[PDB]
Amino acid sequence: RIRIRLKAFDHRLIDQATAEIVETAKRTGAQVRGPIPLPTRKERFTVLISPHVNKDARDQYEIRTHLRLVDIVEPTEKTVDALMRQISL
Amino acid sequence: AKQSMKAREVKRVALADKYFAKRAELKAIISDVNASDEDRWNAVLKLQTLPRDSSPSRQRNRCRQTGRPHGFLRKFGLSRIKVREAAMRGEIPGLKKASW
Amino acid sequence: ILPDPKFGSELLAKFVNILMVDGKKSTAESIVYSALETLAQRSGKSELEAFEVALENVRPRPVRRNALAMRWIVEAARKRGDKSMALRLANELSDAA
Amino acid sequence: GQKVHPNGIRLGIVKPWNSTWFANTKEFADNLDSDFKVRQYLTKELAKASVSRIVIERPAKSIRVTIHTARPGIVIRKVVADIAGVPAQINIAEVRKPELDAKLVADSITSQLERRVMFRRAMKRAVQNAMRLGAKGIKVEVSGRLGGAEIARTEWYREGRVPLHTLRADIDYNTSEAHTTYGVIGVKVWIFKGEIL
Amino acid sequence: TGRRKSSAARVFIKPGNGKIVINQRSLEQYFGRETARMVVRQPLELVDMVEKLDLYITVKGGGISGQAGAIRHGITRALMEYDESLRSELRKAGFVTRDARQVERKKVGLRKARRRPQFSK
Amino acid sequence: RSLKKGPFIDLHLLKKVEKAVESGDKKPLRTWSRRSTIFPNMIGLTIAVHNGRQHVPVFVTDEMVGHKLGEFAPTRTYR
Amino acid sequence: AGINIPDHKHAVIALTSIYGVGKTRSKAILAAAGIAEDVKISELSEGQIDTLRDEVAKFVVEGDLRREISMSIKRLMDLGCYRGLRHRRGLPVRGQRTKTNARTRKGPRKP
RNA sequence: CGGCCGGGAACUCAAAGGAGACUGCCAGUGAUAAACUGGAGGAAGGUGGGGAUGACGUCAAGUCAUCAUGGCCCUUACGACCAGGGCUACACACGUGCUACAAUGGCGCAUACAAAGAGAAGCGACCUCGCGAGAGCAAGCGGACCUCAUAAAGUGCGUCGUAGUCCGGAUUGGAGUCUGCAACUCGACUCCAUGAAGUCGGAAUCGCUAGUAAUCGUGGAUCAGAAUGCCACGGUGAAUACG
RNA sequence: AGAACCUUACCUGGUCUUGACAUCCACGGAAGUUUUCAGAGAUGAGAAUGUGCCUUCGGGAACCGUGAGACAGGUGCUGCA
Repeated sequence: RIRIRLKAFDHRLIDQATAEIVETAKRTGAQVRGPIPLPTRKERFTVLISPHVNKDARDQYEIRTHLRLVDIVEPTEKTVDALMRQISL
Repeated sequence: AKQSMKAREVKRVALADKYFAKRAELKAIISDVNASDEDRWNAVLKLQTLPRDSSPSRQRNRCRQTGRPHGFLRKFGLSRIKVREAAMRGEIPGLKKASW
Repeated sequence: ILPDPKFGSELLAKFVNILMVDGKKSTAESIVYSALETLAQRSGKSELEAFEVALENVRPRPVRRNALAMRWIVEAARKRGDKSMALRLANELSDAA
Repeated sequence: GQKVHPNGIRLGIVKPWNSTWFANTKEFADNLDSDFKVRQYLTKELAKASVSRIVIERPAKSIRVTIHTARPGIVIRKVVADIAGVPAQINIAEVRKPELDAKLVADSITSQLERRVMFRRAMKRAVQNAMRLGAKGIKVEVSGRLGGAEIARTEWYREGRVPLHTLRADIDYNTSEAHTTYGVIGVKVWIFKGEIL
Repeated sequence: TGRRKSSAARVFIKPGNGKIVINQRSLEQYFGRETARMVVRQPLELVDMVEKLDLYITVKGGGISGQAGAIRHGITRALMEYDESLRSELRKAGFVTRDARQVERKKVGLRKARRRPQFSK
Repeated sequence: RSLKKGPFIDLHLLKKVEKAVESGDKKPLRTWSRRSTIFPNMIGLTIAVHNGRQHVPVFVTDEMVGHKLGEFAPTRTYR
Repeated sequence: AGINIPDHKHAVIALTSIYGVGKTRSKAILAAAGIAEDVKISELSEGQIDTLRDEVAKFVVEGDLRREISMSIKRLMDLGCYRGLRHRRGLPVRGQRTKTNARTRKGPRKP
């Protein structure tokens, strides 16, 4: 019913964020299911390094933004308290 | 990449934000073609009396801090060299050595 | 190096490999199947499976000998068209027998 | 010939980034413009305040800028709150080891060069003060008109052990440019602290 | 379950005495080209319990030979989870599976993965 | 053009053609917006295109009623 | 009639030979006339040919298309536009590159 | 008879934390050493594969034109503006790609198979109009769901048949569609017609040893629109490495 | 990692020069808005309207115009600084 999405950059960062979310979820109760990791979006693009004649000189940059989400079957007052201690109704 | 060129860019985007709405309505009544040939003619009238500036056709969206007209990205808003130095000194999240 | 054990014949696997120009495998398989069909007219003594008189050719390791032989065979085969999927085996049997 | 940035290759290895914030495309663009503008503003207004590291964090509609530096009793969020349309707050981290700071030793080298101290004496004092504090590796390099003459040279001094092909090395690298009456002089400083990851 | 050049393949054991259905279709209808049937019959011929036991397979991704190798790894993993003696007899012969031969990443400054462009003097 | 909407003609060229019909005698019809096409009011006129550096006059008649203005005065030259 | 006399060709392929009708125009003409697209002209009877003559003469014919192209190009040349000037001098009109390419338009590569 | 919903967390997938191969073991060779060969186990056996990772210095190599700056010069100016044009011009040569010189080929019909990426002052379901580029309507989606999005070579049937022929597509004409104030120098695409050169390339030269080259397609950055370029991904998939 | 005017750094004709852009002084006016004419546009002359937040109310603060001195501007030269 109530889907709480979250995003981060580092793998350990999104892991500890989802760990804190699932810990306060087990605190509030209401039978919260575990975190749902989703495949990250890789935003790659090549950039010429020098402003003059060199075409083999191009770097490779990687963007790995971790996007996960958790679900709530029924919103209650304790769940909204744990909220106000991305949202989709 | 000059002060005069950045002044031209900021006055261009200012004139675009000012005259966007009436140009948008003119383009809407131009695209809506069911009748009113004379009103279409008057739409072209107002669109020609409107100056050539203040349009996404004029919007070049060059770099911000350097004003480089080449090597631009709509995601970072800067030049290739400046985003390379930004990823080099490390003040933007991500941008590691892509190796797959 | 994978063979084609439908007929066995790693030499015929090499044949369809060198006939697999531009990487088209199924079409080369259809080519070698038409060749097998046109060879089953006589079929010799297991001549539809292996080639005996085609080894000692007019233009000669035994593996390198067979490689040069099949190269000359494919060259003289693809040298002409006019229903190539029969004319190539016609040139092959003319060079063999 | 052309090496890579130690921090730029160890962004996700040993030394983290200086900005933590996520947004969509145009929001990322305007936020990058804003943070670069406020970084340039802070640098050009506190260049004499021994500023070393500027780290920005934006959890949710709020800027948190922490200045990792030494001698914190110089300044005391007004300018960043005026320029940025979102609420902002400042923090100051008075870090130890004021001699192992790359920005600070670059500022000191540029100040000595603008005060016309000799290149060899300046580099020797820098590397001696860096190694006397208890470091493991320090590599300094001065490039461009070694003496203000018509011939440019790249004089570099090394001491101890400064590895660059070891990715678990705690190596910090910083560049700086001094604008003197003979042009500009670019100094590159490398500080190797330890080997842990 | 096994994979081959980005082609997932899931297997299921079911004794049917000659019932081979892939993606709710027969093998002769879904696959073909008179080579895929043979390259999946090649394990089935020597030691694989050709009759008295069949396998329901589903595939996702890949082409023709990639899916054939994926389902071949799937049926050999089914044989491995069935028993270990037949697995050892397959490994004694030339049936070592999980051949990692994927496509190489396109390089920079080149026309393809391992093709440098043409340059004159 | 997309060939369904109105054939584009500029306002200043329109009003100068109106003034030419009134009293302009159709001779000094200097144009700079050669991007505008022609429609059947320009028959037998003497229009001076600014193709290069100055204005060069060209007579336009009914045989060239549907065309473009930049055609009749080129911008290229050979030795 | 006199022109377009091939041997052992289909109707749509045969009708291409007239200067002014090709593959898709032949398909449209045969669809309007109700003629099969695969029957050879040797098996085709003249009862369809007498209708096909008028059906093709409804559109442009060889001589009419040639004289129309000639009058159009001479009209443009006498008007003296950029198109007419490039057609007189042997230069392309649609904005091609005359630096290295346009050899087919310019002629043989003798000098 | 749609995973459509109940049901399940078995399986794929997802992103995490770990593990798995480190000469670990046997035999032989080798100055027991280092090291090498063969073999078992093992998914991977000798840094498994790839990317990234660029030494002191060389070319006083390129950039004071992205930028930063010592000096010299303009300062009613080489400074700011405006419209048209040029950057796309054409006696000629060179370079990198693409399309072909067809029969493993072209075309007509039915039909099998993805990875990866992108999207809101946008992608666009779905319907209708149109031979068409596309137009009106418009739910969903800043997103594993909604959209781009129908992958093609392949398979099955048929058509010709070794010719510039039904290959190929340059050029040109008539008429349309899209973005854009605006498509002529100076965009792209489409309907029809015309369909040229080209029939396998000289001296010579370039890349390539693996599911790489070879062949076919898709996506993205750039951008109002405008790439055979570039950057990524996928389908089929060789021969040779005696030295 | 993209020329249609912009890009444009270039050429033909019209312009403004403490300047298009940053800062100082004294004075007038809040700012802003609709719209006409000459004109290819840059540019000049009009016709109405709005008149605030503070009031030391000879005025604060952004903003528009007038005059000068500093300066500014330069994709102009020198990578052999």
